Amino acid sequence: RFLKVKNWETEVVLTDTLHLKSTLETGCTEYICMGSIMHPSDVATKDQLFPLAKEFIDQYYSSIKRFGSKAHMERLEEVNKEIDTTSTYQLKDTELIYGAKHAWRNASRCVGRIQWSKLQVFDARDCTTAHGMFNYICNHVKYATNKGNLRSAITIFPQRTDGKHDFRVWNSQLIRYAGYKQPDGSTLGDPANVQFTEICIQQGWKPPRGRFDVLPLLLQANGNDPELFQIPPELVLEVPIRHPKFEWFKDLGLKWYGLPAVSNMLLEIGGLEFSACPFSGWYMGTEIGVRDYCDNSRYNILEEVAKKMNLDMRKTSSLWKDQALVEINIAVLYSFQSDKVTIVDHHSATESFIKHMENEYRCRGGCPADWVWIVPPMSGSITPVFHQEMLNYRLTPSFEYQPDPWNTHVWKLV
Amino acid sequence: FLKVKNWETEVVLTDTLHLKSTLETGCTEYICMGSIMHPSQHARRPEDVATKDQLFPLAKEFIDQYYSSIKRFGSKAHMERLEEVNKEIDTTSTYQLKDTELIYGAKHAWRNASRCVGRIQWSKLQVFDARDCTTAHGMFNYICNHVKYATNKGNLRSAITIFPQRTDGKHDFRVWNSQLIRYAGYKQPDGSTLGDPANVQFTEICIQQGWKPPRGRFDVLPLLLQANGNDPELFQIPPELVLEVPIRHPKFEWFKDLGLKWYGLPAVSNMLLEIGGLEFSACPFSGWYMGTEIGVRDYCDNSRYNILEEVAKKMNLDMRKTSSLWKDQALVEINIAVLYSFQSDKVTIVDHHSATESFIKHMENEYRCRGGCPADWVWIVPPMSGSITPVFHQEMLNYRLTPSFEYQPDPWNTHVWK
Ligand code: HEM
Ligand code: HEM
Ligand SMILES: CNCc1cc(Cl)cc(-c2cc(C)cc(N)n2)c1
Ligand SMILES: CNCc1cc(Cl)cc(-c2cc(C)cc(N)n2)c1
Ligand SMILES: C[C@H](O)[C@H](O)[C@H]1CNc2nc(N)[nH]c(=O)c2N1
Ligand SMILES: C[C@H](O)[C@H](O)[C@H]1CNc2nc(N)[nH]c(=O)c2N1
Ligand SMILES: [Zn+2]
Repeated sequence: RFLKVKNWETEVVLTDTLHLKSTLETGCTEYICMGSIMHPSDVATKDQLFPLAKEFIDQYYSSIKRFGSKAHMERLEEVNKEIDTTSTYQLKDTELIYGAKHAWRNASRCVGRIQWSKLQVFDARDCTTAHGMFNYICNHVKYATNKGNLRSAITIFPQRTDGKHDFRVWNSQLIRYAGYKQPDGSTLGDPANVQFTEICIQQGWKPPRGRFDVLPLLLQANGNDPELFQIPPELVLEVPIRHPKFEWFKDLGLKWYGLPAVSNMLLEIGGLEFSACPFSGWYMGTEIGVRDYCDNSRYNILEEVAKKMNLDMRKTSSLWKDQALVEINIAVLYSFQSDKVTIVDHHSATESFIKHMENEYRCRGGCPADWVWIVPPMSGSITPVFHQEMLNYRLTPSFEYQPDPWNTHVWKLV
Repeated sequence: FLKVKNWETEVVLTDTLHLKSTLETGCTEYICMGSIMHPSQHARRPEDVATKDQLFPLAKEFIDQYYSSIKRFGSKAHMERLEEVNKEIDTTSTYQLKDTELIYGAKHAWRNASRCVGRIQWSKLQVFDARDCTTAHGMFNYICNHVKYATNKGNLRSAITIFPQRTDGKHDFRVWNSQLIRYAGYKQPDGSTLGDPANVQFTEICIQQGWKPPRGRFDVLPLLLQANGNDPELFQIPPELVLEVPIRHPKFEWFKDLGLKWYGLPAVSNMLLEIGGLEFSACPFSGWYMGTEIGVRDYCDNSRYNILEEVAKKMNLDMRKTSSLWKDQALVEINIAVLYSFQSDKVTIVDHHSATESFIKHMENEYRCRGGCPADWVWIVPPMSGSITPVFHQEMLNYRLTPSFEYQPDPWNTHVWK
């Protein structure tokens, strides 16, 4: 079978055969679509692991044009021995690199995947303690930041065993700003991080209580209680936000960090689960300018910017929010570019994604894509992805969500 | 039961209405087709004149639903109605709706339209019964009355006009226009396009049918009307019935020199209304605009009027690189002008902030009284400034309830001319 997707702007039609490889569920049924549900739908047994491992080893040997080779058959035999004797198995370095790159390639919600094959993979599977994790993460940050010429990277800590010895980075990103609830109901800093900030403070962090305090790392090795570490400040690259035309914009006191580094997801490769796998790229400007700065639940700066713009805020139909939103996003891009910190605007990023998508259809037979996430949160229809039909399905290796660790960890101290 | 969450407010709604869904969405548990324009060809009755065992179950389902809606399930009138529909199908292979059922069906087709952000208004719909029409001249009369009623000198009123249902598929009533009022598009000698590029093909059909085009940028197209399966006929809508808004900007005095205008009445005329197995192939309906339909899509789509270049030039923006966001900046100004112009001329219009807020309220109402509200996030979220509207943060479930509005093929792809 085949499925066709059409671009209603260009009338290009692409044919998807890759969807026949789909494994896990989307969340939809034949009579209900759940495409706008954010999170739809203890550890694998010996019998469950065998076919998952085979499927992955088969796809790896096919990608390197060695399917059916003597090395392919011996790897399957070796993997089967380990599952039989140890209830798990260990990836080769080549397989780990392949798996991590393809999990990115398969991330239907990621607009930056034209870069998927250029990923630096740091193997941290020899790590045993939270101090070791800190070292690996510091090296990752320094490598990826590269004095502003950002480089994509992932660091992979030991896989889950019995579920009682998980490695976890408790932070949602490696670098984020604290949030502090005030007695009067206001919030200082980032409201999204209020709960995690409370956890850090309880664990002994002495907070500066400012608007842009970089959070400490909360690292868990081998199922033990997590431990606090301060990222060396010289490793944290930040960009002060100014505007090319409004001299008053710098007086807002805004800044942001250069390195987006997601640290709470799970990497699944051949049935193995890597619960600590922080990965990083570079920003699309709207992530900061639209969501981080203008979500009502985040820094929520629309009103202040519109005030300083002298906009008429008495009625929605003046589009004062829309006008301020654009200027904020001009400032974000101008500031990063001025400081020579890698960033991509939503027009360039979506254009490249269409190129990537078309390439993937030609060479791979498809490209799973989540329109709801791919379309940028402003100016949707003036980007080419708005007009692009997409098919969403789940391929493995994959990045997956997992519960926040504070909701499942059983503590040990005192 | 299924839950949807709003990630801004943390409001959670619980959906049970989806248990009544009738048609496939196109998705499976392994593939989601939520961004496909036409994901499914699943129809409730086959291509044309159904046999009795194909039509009667659908009729019974709808009559059951209607008599349930008025607390008369199993009543004397319900059972007589079933026997009456049974005889009509036995003797004519179809049946005729009562006026009350027709009004109920049209309002519930709107209520069930998962792509429509305007549905808080669903029960305020004026229904014009045009099922006695026999000629394209009569269709023109019905459509003119609809336009005048709905326009109401700028105080727009929602309305639908319903022409005779399909019988054998050879006697179809069709409005060939996609909307009752649209602008012509013309292929220019050098290769460019004058007017609306979306309508170039339809414009050519009209010209080929004898229409004399004034060949400007905003020429209101004639009506191309098909009655009882015959060849379609051209009619000029009386210009005094076509309300238009010249577009100006509250700050930029040069904006009016761009020479832009638009019409006030959005009137979809190419969809099919499906009620109890009956297919009404000509059912023009109209409401009022959300400003982004004109200011974002009509004006700024690359394959429509494509005016971003012009506007940004007059604003003296840096058009050298995408990262200056000159497209985004001009886009906001255009949408400010559209709203300011309609409002200045007292022509009903809603902005995307007010419309999306109203739709969230409508969802909550529907979950409270009906147990659900089918909604297509991809269509409901406006095409600019998405995440600063509340619908962006609202999870939605999409499913297909009947009665409904459906797409149908363009008639020039199927009509065998006489
Ligand atoms: C290289 C530059 C990159 C850019 C410009 C980019 C861009 C983006 C954007 C804008 C999002 C949506 C984020 C949000 O709305 O919260 C996203 C999501 C995502 N990115 Fe990429 N990304 C990049 C690199 C990467 C890398 C290196 C990886 C992994 C190795 C990755 C994996 C993901 C995943 C898994 C998601 C979706 C997470 C989910 O399902 O919630 N991205 N990306
Ligand atoms: C009263 C004011 C109304 C407003 C503000 C409104 C708003 C909208 C908007 C913005 C769209 C998306 C249009 C597009 O992107 O092409 C839409 C679609 C739609 N509307 Fe409404 N609408 C209104 C009234 C109505 C009425 C009276 C009906 C039918 C009786 C209706 C039925 C539909 C349908 C079926 C669609 C989907 C069309 C498709 O799938 O192509 N609407 N509406
Ligand atoms: C939207 N800001 C927070 C956020 C959330 C998520 Cl789920 C992913 C990313 C993300 C990840 C990578 C590797 C690059 C990039 N540009 N963004 C950022
Ligand atoms: C998007 N502009 C063209 C267009 C296309 C479609 Cl499919 C529907 C509507 C539409 C229909 C009604 C009744 C009200 C309204 N505001 N828009 C307009
Ligand atoms: C409810 C809806 O699915 C949710 O708000 C989504 C919409 N699209 C998104 N798209 C991106 N890139 N990031 C997001 O967080 C979201 N949120
Ligand atoms: C491919 C995609 O589904 C298509 O471009 C859709 C996106 N969302 C839309 N939303 C509305 N309201 N109207 C549209 O025409 C579209 N087009
Ligand atoms: Zn779906």
